[PDB]
Amino acid sequence: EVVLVNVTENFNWCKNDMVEQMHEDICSLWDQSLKPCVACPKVSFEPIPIHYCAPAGFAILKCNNKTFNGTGPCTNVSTVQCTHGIRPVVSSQLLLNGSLAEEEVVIRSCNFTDNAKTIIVQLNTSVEINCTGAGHCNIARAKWNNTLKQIASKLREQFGNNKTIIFKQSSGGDPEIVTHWFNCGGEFFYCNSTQLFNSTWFNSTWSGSDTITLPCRIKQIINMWCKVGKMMYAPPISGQIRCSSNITGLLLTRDGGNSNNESEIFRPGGGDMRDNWRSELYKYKVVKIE
Amino acid sequence: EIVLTQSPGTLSLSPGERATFSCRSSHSIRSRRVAWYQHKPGQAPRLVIHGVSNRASGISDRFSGSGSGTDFTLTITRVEPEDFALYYCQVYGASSYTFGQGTKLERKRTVAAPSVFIFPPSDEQLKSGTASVVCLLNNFYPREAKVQWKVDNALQSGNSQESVTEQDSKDSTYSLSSTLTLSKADYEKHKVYACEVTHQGLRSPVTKSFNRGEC
Amino acid sequence: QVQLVQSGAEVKKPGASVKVSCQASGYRFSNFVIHWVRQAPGQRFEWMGWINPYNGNKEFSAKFQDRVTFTADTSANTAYMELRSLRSADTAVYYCARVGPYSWDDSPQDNYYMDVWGKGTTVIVSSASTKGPSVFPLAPSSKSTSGGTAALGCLVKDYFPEPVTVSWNSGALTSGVHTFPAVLQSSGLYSLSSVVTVPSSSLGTQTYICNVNHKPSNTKVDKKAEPKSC
Ligand SMILES: *[C@@H]1O[C@H](CO)[C@@H](O)[C@H](O)[C@H]1NC(C)=O
Ligand SMILES: *[C@@H]1O[C@H](CO)[C@@H](O)[C@H](O)[C@H]1NC(C)=O
Ligand SMILES: *[C@@H]1O[C@H](CO)[C@@H](O)[C@H](O)[C@H]1NC(C)=O
Ligand SMILES: *[C@@H]1O[C@H](CO)[C@@H](O)[C@H](O)[C@H]1NC(C)=O
Ligand SMILES: *[C@@H]1O[C@H](CO)[C@@H](O)[C@H](O)[C@H]1NC(C)=O
Ligand SMILES: *[C@@H]1O[C@H](CO)[C@@H](O)[C@H](O)[C@H]1NC(C)=O
Ligand SMILES: *[C@@H]1O[C@H](CO)[C@@H](O)[C@H](O)[C@H]1NC(C)=O
Ligand SMILES: *[C@@H]1O[C@H](CO)[C@@H](O)[C@H](O)[C@H]1NC(C)=O
Ligand SMILES: *[C@@H]1O[C@H](CO)[C@@H](O)[C@H](O)[C@H]1NC(C)=O
Ligand SMILES: *[C@@H]1O[C@H](CO)[C@@H](O)[C@H](O)[C@H]1NC(C)=O
Ligand SMILES: *[C@@H]1O[C@H](CO)[C@@H](O)[C@H](O)[C@H]1NC(C)=O
Ligand SMILES: *[C@@H]1O[C@H](CO)[C@@H](O)[C@H](O)[C@H]1NC(C)=O
Ligand SMILES: *[C@@H]1O[C@H](CO)[C@@H](O)[C@H](O)[C@H]1NC(C)=O
Repeated sequence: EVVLVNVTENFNWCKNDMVEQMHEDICSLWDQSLKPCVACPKVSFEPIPIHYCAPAGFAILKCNNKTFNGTGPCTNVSTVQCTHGIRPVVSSQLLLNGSLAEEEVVIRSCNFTDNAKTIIVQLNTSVEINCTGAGHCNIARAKWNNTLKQIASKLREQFGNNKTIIFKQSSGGDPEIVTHWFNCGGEFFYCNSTQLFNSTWFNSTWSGSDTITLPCRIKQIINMWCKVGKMMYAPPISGQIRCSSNITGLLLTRDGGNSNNESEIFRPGGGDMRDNWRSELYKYKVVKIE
Repeated sequence: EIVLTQSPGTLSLSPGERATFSCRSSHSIRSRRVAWYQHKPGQAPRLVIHGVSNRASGISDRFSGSGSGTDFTLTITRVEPEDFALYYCQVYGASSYTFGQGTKLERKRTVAAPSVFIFPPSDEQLKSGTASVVCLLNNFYPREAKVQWKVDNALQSGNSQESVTEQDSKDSTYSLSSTLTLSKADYEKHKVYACEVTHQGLRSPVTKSFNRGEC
Repeated sequence: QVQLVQSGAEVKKPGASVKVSCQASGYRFSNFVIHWVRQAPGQRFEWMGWINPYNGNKEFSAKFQDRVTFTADTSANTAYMELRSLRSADTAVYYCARVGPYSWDDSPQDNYYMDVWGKGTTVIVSSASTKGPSVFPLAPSSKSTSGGTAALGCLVKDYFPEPVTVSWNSGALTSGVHTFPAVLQSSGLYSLSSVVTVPSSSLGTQTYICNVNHKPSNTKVDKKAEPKSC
């Protein structure tokens, strides 16, 4: 668990995708909660933070270089047996309660030129998102506005300084993809994120109200199928559950059909469900005991 | 499990006429998850209607879907030549996926009797020890026709097959072949080979025949 | 434009397995569920199951759950359907289709209709091996005459698998031609006929030749059709 330098090691979060070795059944990501419910559900479930522990004969190398795109060489390395817990366990579009970037807003991808790969954004200034039982999440418009301005600025830096950066709503065949879908404990929020992703930046005139209110549907997990990976839901007729997180980053995919050579279009969400996991796993690499 | 039954089996209309397709469900479809598809031969099926009444993208406003519970309808205000095709209803979602048997929208025209021709087995085929006799019904309407083989006045069974063309795009007629297949041995021991056809355009069954090894 | 491109036709022995691929373009492949549906000769469309490229989740028809595997490769924008323990009744056109777009106002799966279909891929299950056809004349006469016009043709018998093509006089004759869909004989082999109606007055001045091509067996045959020397 200790850390020392003077030994360089090569990393590549792409070739060594380590969520690719975290494929255990859904019924083991949840344990039955014994929380004295003393209105109540018969059985309740709690999520266990997502993490990876190195099996015997193997160790996990952790790159401690703060600003690190995930690939290339790494000087400051350390040895651990487990990666750091990821919470929340699902998060489709926004990334909450993650680690903030040092001084700079950082974006990364396995291949920026390949629109198939997810773009993972890491902010340096957290944006609060307060959600309630009444079925809505709130985000300060001024703070989100500045966030997009900083993100669009980095995206330009990656795709060319004279590119107009356009944010559009998700496109997909399920609410888990289309909405910002995340869990705060055993309560799952499906939030309409159209309002967060409906702007264009730096076209010809770019150099609403007080708060952005996202409508959200809330479901409570009450069971699941183990060999199928299917969750089972019920309305939270339990009452009003509150949840406040920090937006610390986000997932984007870039459009491949865009006929405008002067713009790039980005939509919220990744190309894979476990992309939220990947946003937190770029500094690790599994190796054999030396 | 949900069984969908469409009617009519075949809808025969001229361009400009209204079309009404019925889909009946054994179960009340509370979800309103009913779709209609158009399918033309050799082409990908195409979504026409979803959610009972939602016109799919690119679909002409001549199409509309309605109904509820057990009975669903696809209607075309005024049929156009490109509408001629098969139409299927389906239920979808929640583990319930099931299709109707389809309705054919074909083009109406005046009744046309088939021209019947019979073909003796070629003596080149006879050498290989087999004898196929071919009967041809050429350019008729409607598609409904009955073809029976009789050898020395005996009704043949389980030794013939038939095939029908798609509706001709120019005269809107059909053509049909029926092939009677016998062994050289069974062929020799008979002389009169007749093809007997019945059609709506004929006021009586029509026979085409030949005497074996003679002309 | 949204498009699904499917792999080519397949011929298989009973007991074998077949893998059909379905490649997407014009949209984000991983973001939409893909259905698999078949239609056998004379049968209704049958839903086999779906796969979700985004999370790997799948659903199966109870009829096929034991014999079918759905898979996806997001890096290749391709979904795959494999069906094992094949039987003659599995002979069908197999179609992939994308679900429609989901919207906030929808209930989950309101969009699980078949929004965009592939053109399908023919899978033939049969114990028959490749077999080139015999081509026999269908001779004109007074028995295939309709006053001014006569009928003649070619019987293309006992071939496997589909397809054969038939032309006449090397393409010089197209009007009046009817080439019938193949019939699957009980022997497991195919047969079709091609016929053409012509003026009876040209049966002595005009040569008629049907050109039969059967690629699967590399068979090419030109058969002259002639009024049976009578
Ligand atoms: C290397 O990792 C250590 C872990 O304690 C961290 O404190 C440090 O910032 C890294 N090295 C330096 C000197 O930046
Ligand atoms: C990521 O690391 C690679 C390997 O050194 C480097 O070549 C590349 O410039 C880095 N990407 C950026 C610009 O962060
Ligand atoms: C979010 O950030 C605020 C201040 O930046 C902090 O008080 C709060 O604890 C953060 N929430 C976390 C750590 O998820
Ligand atoms: C945070 O990062 C952004 C963009 O990388 C930059 O504009 C800003 O000055 C940084 N510092 C703050 C405000 O924390
Ligand atoms: C990045 O993607 C582009 C376009 O898809 C491709 O040409 C290039 O090879 C990729 N870079 C890699 C995989 O090194
Ligand atoms: C979210 O709640 C926090 C208290 O933790 C509060 O400081 C902040 O004003 C709220 N943010 C919004 C945008 O409502
Ligand atoms: C968001 O930023 C843009 C560009 O700075 C500006 O046009 C707009 O007024 C801002 N909206 C606010 C302040 O909510
Ligand atoms: C226009 O685009 C170029 C990239 O070729 C960029 O370097 C430049 O900053 C943009 N505008 C100006 C000031 O020329
Ligand atoms: C984020 O952290 C806060 C405080 O630790 C917690 O209340 C909240 O449940 C977390 N958010 C999610 C989505 O789990
Ligand atoms: C999308 O953004 C535009 C402003 O550019 C606004 O007029 C429109 O109503 C927005 N739609 C939303 C937020 O749903
Ligand atoms: C940027 O402004 C131009 C007009 O100068 C406008 O046509 C365009 O729609 C705006 N944004 C986009 C979507 O590029
Ligand atoms: C459009 O994009 C193409 C890249 O395929 C580029 O070569 C071309 O210069 C662009 N057109 C202009 C002039 O903006
Ligand atoms: C809800 O999302 C839909 C599409 O998914 C969008 O059209 C709508 O404007 C969003 N509504 C709000 C209030 O953001």
